[PDB]
Amino acid sequence: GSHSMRYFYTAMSRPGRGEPRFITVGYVDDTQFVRFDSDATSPRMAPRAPWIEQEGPEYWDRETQISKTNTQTYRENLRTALRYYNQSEAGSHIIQRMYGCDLGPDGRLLRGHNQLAYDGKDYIALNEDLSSWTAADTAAQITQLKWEAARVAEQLRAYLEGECVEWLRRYLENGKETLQRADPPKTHVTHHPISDHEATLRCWALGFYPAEITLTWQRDGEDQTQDTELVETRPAGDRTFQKWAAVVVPSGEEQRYTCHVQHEGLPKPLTLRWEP
Amino acid sequence: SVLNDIFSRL
Amino acid sequence: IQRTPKIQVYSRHPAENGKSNFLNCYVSGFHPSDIEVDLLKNGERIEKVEHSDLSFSKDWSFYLLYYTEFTPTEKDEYACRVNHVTLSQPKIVKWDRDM
Ligand code: NA
Ligand code: NA
Repeated sequence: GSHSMRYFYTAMSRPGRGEPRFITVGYVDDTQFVRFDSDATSPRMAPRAPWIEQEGPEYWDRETQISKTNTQTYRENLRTALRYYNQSEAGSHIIQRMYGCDLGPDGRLLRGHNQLAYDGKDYIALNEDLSSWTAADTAAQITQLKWEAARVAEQLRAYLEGECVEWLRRYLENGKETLQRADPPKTHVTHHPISDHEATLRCWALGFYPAEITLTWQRDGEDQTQDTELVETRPAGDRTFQKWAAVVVPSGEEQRYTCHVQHEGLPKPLTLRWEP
Repeated sequence: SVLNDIFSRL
Repeated sequence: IQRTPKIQVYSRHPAENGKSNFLNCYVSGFHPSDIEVDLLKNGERIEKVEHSDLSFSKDWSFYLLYYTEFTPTEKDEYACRVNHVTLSQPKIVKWDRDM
């Protein structure tokens, strides 16, 4: 299947409560595999998945040294952001960054990413060409000028097309029993009377990996999107995910409704119904 | 493996 | 601009009374990242609840999973209690094994 690697950086100021906390987390698809936290007793890049534990001490030293440098860089960036938005030193603010690469089924690069947000709003993004930028506001335009002058996009392009892809392929091979295994959803329909007049049909998908899934209801073959309650996909705690979709149906009309499931762990899309 | 940024100052 | 958390309370596996399980409280969609989460058993805070590492979604909002081992019964009541800068008072969501 297709696969992605992402690194996520977050820097959170907290005036009066020390220096801003800096965290880094790395993911392959929906599997976290490394974490750094400046609030840890001894900050290190640390393993979070068994297949990364075999990287040698030089790997962990480099990831740690870069993350400690980034702690300082992003604390400086938070000070710069106050100046860019005319904000005082009294409030708490957050910078977030994501970057990484997406591979297709053949293991070739589909596209790369590098984007930032400030206080939860988009700030700047590398365009899909990996050569130009989109700035969200006049503050980000200032950063864009700096990054054009410093040829930042060229450095990100070389990383995203090169090292990012090469390390992701290595991780995929070392974790091939899990990273390269899709677990299909276990599906079933439950029935919950509301009144004498109506009942809820709830279509469950359980135990699936990765998280991406499509779960819908039809009545007489017509999509019921606007009448379906669809919860956010949610982690079970065992690496897998859960989701359900529910419709309210008149008593005795249950066989007019069908639940439809698509997941990459399934050879073909599934249709199911309430089975009394 | 993380990127070693040459320039990432806002 | 701030974003209030979504909250789901649920079990790792379909609940069967008497069988050991895991109770989950998933908080998501919130910004900024500071958040307070308790799991409750009959109204009282459960100690030593663990939680995942903070991360965030494509729309930059944060999410966390709080979880603890539990053995569901017919009568014991479980809930998750959440506080965030966007909430006047803590919000309590009760565990319902059908959701
Ligand atoms: Na704000
Ligand atoms: Na509050």
